Amino acid sequence: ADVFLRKPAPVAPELQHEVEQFYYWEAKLLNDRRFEEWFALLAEDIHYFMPIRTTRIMRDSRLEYSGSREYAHFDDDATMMKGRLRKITSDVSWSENPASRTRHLVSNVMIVGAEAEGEYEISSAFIVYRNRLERQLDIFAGERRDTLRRNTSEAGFEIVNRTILIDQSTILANNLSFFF
Amino acid sequence: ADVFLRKPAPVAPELQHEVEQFYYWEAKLLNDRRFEEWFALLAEDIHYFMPIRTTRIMRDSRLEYSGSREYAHFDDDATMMKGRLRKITSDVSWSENPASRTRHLVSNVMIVGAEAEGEYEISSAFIVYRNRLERQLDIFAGERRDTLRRNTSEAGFEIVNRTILIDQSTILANNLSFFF
Amino acid sequence: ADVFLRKPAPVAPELQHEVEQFYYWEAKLLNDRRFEEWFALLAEDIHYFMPIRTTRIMRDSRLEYSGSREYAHFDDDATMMKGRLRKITSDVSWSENPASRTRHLVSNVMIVGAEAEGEYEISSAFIVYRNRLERQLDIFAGERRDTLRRNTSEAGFEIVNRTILIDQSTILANNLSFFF
Amino acid sequence: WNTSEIEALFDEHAGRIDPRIYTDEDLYQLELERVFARSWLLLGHETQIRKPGDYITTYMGEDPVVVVRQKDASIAVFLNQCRHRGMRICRADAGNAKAFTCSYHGWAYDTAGNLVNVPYEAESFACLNKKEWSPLKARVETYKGLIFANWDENAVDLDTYLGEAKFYMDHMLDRTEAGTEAIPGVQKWVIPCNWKFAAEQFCSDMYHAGTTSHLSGILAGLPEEMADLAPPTVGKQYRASWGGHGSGFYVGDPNLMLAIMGPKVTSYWTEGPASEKAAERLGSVERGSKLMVEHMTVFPTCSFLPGINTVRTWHPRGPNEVEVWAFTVVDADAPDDIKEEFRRQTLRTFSAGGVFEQDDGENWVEIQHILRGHKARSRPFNAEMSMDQTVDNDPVYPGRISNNVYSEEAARGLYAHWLRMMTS
Amino acid sequence: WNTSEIEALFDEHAGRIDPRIYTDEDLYQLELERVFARSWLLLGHETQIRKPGDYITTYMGEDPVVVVRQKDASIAVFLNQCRHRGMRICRADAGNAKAFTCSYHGWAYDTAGNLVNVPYEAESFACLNKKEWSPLKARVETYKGLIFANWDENAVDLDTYLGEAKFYMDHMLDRTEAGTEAIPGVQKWVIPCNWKFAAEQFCSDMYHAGTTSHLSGILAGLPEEMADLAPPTVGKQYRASWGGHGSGFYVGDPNLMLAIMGPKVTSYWTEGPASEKAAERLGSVERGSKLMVEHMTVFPTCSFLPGINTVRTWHPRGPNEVEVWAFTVVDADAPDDIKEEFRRQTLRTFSAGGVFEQDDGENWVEIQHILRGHKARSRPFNAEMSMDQTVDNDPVYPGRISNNVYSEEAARGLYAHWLRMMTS
Amino acid sequence: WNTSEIEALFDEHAGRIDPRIYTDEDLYQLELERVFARSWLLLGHETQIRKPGDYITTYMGEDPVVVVRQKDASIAVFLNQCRHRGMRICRADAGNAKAFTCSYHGWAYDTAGNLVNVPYEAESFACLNKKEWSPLKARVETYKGLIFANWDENAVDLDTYLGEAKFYMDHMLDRTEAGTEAIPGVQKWVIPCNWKFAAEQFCSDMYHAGTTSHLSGILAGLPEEMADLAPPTVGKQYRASWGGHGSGFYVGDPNLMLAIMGPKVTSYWTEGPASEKAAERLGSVERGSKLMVEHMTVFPTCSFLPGINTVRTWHPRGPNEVEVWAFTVVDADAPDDIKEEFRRQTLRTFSAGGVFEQDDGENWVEIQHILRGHKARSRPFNAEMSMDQTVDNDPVYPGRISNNVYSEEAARGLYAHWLRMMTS
Ligand code: FES
Ligand code: FES
Ligand code: FES
Ligand SMILES: [Fe+2]
Ligand SMILES: [Fe+2]
Ligand SMILES: [Fe+2]
Ligand SMILES: [Fe+2]
Repeated sequence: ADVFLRKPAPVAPELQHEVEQFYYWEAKLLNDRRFEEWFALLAEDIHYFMPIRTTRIMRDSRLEYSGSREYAHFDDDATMMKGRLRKITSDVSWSENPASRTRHLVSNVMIVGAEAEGEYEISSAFIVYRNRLERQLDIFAGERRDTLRRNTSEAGFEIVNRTILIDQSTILANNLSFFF
Repeated sequence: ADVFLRKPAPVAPELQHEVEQFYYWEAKLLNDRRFEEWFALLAEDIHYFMPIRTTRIMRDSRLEYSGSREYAHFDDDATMMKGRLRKITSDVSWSENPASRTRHLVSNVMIVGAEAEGEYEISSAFIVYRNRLERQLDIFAGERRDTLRRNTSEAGFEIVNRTILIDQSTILANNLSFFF
Repeated sequence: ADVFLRKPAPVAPELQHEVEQFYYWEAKLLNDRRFEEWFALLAEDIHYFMPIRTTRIMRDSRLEYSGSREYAHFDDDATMMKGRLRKITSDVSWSENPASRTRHLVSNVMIVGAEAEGEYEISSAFIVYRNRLERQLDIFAGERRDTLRRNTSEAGFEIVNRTILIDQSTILANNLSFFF
Repeated sequence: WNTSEIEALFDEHAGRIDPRIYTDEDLYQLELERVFARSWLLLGHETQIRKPGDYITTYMGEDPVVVVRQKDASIAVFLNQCRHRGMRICRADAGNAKAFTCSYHGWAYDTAGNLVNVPYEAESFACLNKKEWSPLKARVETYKGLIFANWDENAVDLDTYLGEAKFYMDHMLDRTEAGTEAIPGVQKWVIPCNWKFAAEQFCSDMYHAGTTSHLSGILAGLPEEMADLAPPTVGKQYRASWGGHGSGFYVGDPNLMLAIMGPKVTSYWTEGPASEKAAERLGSVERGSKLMVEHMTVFPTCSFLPGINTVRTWHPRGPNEVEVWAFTVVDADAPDDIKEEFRRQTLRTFSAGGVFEQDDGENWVEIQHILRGHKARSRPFNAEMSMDQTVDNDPVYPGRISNNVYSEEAARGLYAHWLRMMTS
Repeated sequence: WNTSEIEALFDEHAGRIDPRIYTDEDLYQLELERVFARSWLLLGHETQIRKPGDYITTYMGEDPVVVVRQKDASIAVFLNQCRHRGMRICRADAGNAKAFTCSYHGWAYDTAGNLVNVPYEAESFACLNKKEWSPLKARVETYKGLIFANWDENAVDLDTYLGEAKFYMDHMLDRTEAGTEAIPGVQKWVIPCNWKFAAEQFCSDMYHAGTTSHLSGILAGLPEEMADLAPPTVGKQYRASWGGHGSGFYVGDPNLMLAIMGPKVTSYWTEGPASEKAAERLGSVERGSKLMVEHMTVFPTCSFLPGINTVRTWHPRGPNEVEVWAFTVVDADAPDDIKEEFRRQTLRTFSAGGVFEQDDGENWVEIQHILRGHKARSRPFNAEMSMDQTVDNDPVYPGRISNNVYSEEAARGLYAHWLRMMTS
Repeated sequence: WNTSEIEALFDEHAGRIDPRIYTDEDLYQLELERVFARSWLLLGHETQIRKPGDYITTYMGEDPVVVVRQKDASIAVFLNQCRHRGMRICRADAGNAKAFTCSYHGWAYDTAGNLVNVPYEAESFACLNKKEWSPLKARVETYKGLIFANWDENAVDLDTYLGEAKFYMDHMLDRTEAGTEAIPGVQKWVIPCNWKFAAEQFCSDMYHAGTTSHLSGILAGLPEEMADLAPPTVGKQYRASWGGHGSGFYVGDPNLMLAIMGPKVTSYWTEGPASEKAAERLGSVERGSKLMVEHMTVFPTCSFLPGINTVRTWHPRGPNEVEVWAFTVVDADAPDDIKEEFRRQTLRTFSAGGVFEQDDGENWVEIQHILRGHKARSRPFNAEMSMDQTVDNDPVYPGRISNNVYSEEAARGLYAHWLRMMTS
């Protein structure tokens, strides 16, 4: 949103596809526990943000999501993320040893070029399916609002901003030890 | 179906994308509680239909879905829909105050041009994720068979027919207070 | 994987669409209980394989999926599949009489041309929603690694290999009587 | 739970309900045995099973049953469970059978659930008393199209059991010599709350419609008027003399009916040829043409709204959940477009996604969820509304009638009867 | 539940089962204590844990256990729960460990589950009796490749416990001096129905295969023949003298084996070098070469089908659900392509998605779902099949043998033993 | 459960816990009545409800409550359930109300949960004692920003109830005359394990942090050092004289604080102007500037980590599940960027997805899942850590203090008190 008040302008199909392909690749990386490569997709100025969400009466609805300087499920810079990667490369990281089985269905991908050259505002919808141990099953859905920046890498993009808009007030799982 | 007995003819990618984009936009509208704009997408001759579905023995399977003049989850014209919109703009609409958190994953989009100029028969698959209050979670899936008509609007299309084919016999939630 | 260690090369949009459309059609066939036509999509050298998956400590993680000569959820040639089709055309096939209600959301479709002319390695992500009887609901997710071969058929492709990579260790349903 | 403690749960003189009756698991089992096992329960409408061989499947408490039309057009009802190892005999919502065959080991049954023959009979079962080993049969008795069933050998017949409740059922069931057909399709949904909240509401809770519960559903049916809607204030409420049924209805004020059903139906219902025929049959111009909503419960779980014309059964699923199976009845001979109008309207309003029943779903769940707490279960609910406002000798309306449509006198009867049933 | 009432639940002379035994929560707990706590339960096959340090994790009732190969090649089995605050000691399905470390507070254990040392020992626990504070150990005893375990200090050894049931196990376990290996991979799935339905079926329920339960699974294995399939009618059924085991099998008729396993396996099993070696070892041409399916249960929850060669444990999950953990055994020395053939075939048929076990899944769930009802639990199930048709002195087959493969005599023994176990 | 048996469940002298206390459904109900019904429970922080009319909704056991700021700035707490038919009075997490209206039948309430008026009052309820029929009120007492509530008419006031536990709360709550505000946002999540595992850990379980539980979370906070991390060994642990509270903390060793909170916060906490002001107020240079983590529980379910500064309530959901509702407090007057630093850090570590609390989630679930087994519930857990190592007269620290930060003396007090509460 701000950006998405107006139905996005049509884009070249190879752009739509370039971006969709990015996300599919990114999902394969996460889903296949290729964390090292996934972190490489994070731009140096990465801002990885997932606001807490609350049940509000519809007049009060402007206060649904936690704001700028307010507690949140995640709100990480590159340094905080580095530490997190360092966790999921430990045989002593119990929440991911044994590892979760995750799936990221990605759809509803909408693209708007941003002010800067080679940057894009994206809205996509997801379901994340997290299965672990014998019988533990968690199903999340939401929206990812990203800012992507073009890149000399083999992937073609780096993730500058990510805002995960979860469809949950209370988190219905015992943790959030994977990445959206 | 009728229309979908034969694998659809290939279509120009910009048409595929034009339609997919329509649906993504439509999903954003529903999911972001922008109901007023969503109703604007409904064509004046809107027919919004979601048949009841039953567990049948496979010879009896032609009787799976409720028919033409038979009770149904929804079967609305423009006037009935207007009233429904008038509900979800009330601080006294309890089922949507506080509001549900919904997500519409949209995929499997198949397009066939209809008889009329600028009309299209569509088949798409969905999952709707409905989360509300503290811990209430409902997951629906099904198919939407739509007829879309081209348009001078900013959206580009109006919804003429919608048939929601739910994958449920008994409805596994305490209501259907959102829109498919 | 093997094939998917490196982000796939860009492909023509009509190829992306040709393949995506294949899958949507295939999903419609399965979801609409059109089993006879679905089996027709299976290439004569069909190898339909869904390994058992296990909870492993992350150093032991190369042993996550059952291997080549090891027990599995499915591991069928054309003859074994024919028999299975013969089951789901019986009023005495109880697990599919009455029939399941299934939905196949298909996304994250990535394509790499294979060695042979007109063959392709595909990775896609799925959710399968299986609803049956009154209140039975099962939700599976995973990845399908396929090899597709071009074709003179109306569908355009035959399925040569399918590897269903389920996101479950223990199967969380009382059977797997449908097709991934 | 000894009898003494079961008695404390509801206090009629004081007007108090112990919320444990909506939550306690053991009471729930007692209920299944002492209420559902001995009451007449609604299984559906006759026109749902027309030709011989036709069946539908539902529930009678939590026992699934098959409901089958016979060759002599009787209706057989048997427990839907093969006595061998308990497999489901009939495995579809509805269809037509010449016979039934258990899919586990192939025991076979006539359309009335008699075990006719058993594979390898001579070698393995030659002594099998096929009558003793047939699924349990229920007594079937219909009332003007509604199909009722009761397991109990010796309970009063449906007719005695209904008592003067028949009078009120007639407002919807007997407005023409043609009777009623059900529009095909039953809508089913799960609501996690105790069945009594649903039953009780339809029994006596006009209050909720006429206050805050459905303010938005009303607004949905009004032309492009706002929050200045006139709520009907003249009406009556009925409490059965025995058995815990109740009904309430508005008189004269067409405002709520207009919001729910629209002008076409409200017209059909109150003025013109069909309304007159009703007045004549019903013996009164008031009864036929002046009654504007009306809600009613036939105890325990049979509920409908004459005028709106949705019928439903509340299927209990433990103390904490209930399924709603609901359909819509029309006068068999009403014109095409009136029937269609009744269809579109009932589904637009009193359905899972209807602009009314949407909100009841949402409320009921909360009520139950709260009850999960300890202190929430430790004080009674208030059932003292409109006490001592009943004559039991009205010239026109039988039973215990009140002139305050906004009363919990009916509710009080429901619970008082539930109490009789539970303690006996 | 006092002893008297537990006795009423099953009546052997009359042949009747009280369905409450499949549903009652409290009986379920008694079962965990009086059945699973004192019986030999199947944990898997030896070749699943070959080298020292190898483990798998399963269950022994609802207690998770670690099953670990030791340096002297013994098999240790301990409760998979650290006695400190109950964390899971071993957290993977299978692998190889030099030691185990509790991930909550880091208590460490040898591959046999002895607590060897504890962080900050000297300061905090210096008095810690590390033997008393080690996880509970189970007795381990194997039988020709199958790994059994029992918590009970003083129960008869596996060998006495099996009794003459060994005779029938041998039909699959001892057809060669090479013994059996398990094809790697255990398939696990959840079936919401009581474990006894599964156990009982494998104990004595040939009836279901030979009637309507698997008509389509058979048709799937037949060449392009229809509904005119010859069901074998000659066979035998065995009821153990003590302990509740049972087995049944067809003799001579290769029709069902052909449909399930195909011609390659059926051949290997009945004619040629390997079949001869079996006949010799088994002491009989019939036993080795004439037996065509065969099903069997080692009470409570150990089940397999010699000839098809799927083995499984039924893991109880309350009265209303059971997990199936199943693998496939082959003669260790059978040729490459026979092994592969046994793999493809077992998974095509007796697996979660197999053309046979698909349908058992579907039935069993229904049985249980119905049982949710009151009247559904109030009358016995019929266990009177083929009464008084047993000699207990057959020249060849030990125990109580019958000539009717279609009998519930084995089933009757299972329940009679369950009854002994429950009331003691 | 008679009193005798409840006493056997925990043995303090021996140091043993019966794991049934974490699983038994009936004990759970007793707990709701004898623990949660009579204890002071944490509902949140004052700055969460600032202006008059502001409310938040939480739980006090499993009873939902509304917590509302009044015109005179008091805090009202009422059961969130209308006494009519039990609907939820307030239906949002947080907001501002002039009044509350029950959405079922429209009963209305002042911001303090008094029933002010009722639709159709004169006709239907004219006798309605609106005071008797208002939702149950709880006593509210705050301590330096934390809001506590207690249903119990006659329990000791929060101040007596806390006793010398206040001393330790002060380490976080009273480091400045400005007090503490809560960073806006409460994070909520479901953990299927018994609430006591969570409570007990925060009460006395430094052991888990200083061993294997959080090895990777520590490594995440370290510069690019590996598995050679120095764990603090000097510290103290406190067991309350009455009431079951406890706290433990490290002294002097800034290593763990650095890994969790980073250098900016650790600095602010131990050296410079703000640390000095704390030392002065707290009466000791040690208390203000030398304490490095610190964990603490105010019995039953109020828990926080002074220095890290996450606060939380453990909301019980039956014996098998608990919700965590957690927020973060900062000194009201600490600089901008320190507050922000406390925000980023607490969420990076002690949150649902935090690199520490991630792992506690995973462990706790396993503990509970295992407990589903029979043998898993049949032997006690070991609570004998660091026995008899307590003076009760330390010059500086009140109550029962030990010099071994690695002890279950606090835990032993928690359970001993739980035991007192349960048996009374
Ligand atoms: S259970 Fe129906 S024949 Fe066996
Ligand atoms: S519970 Fe395993 S060391 Fe504490
Ligand atoms: S329950 Fe709140 S007014 Fe009726
Ligand atoms: Fe595309
Ligand atoms: Fe209502
Ligand atoms: Fe079977
Ligand atoms: Fe921790």
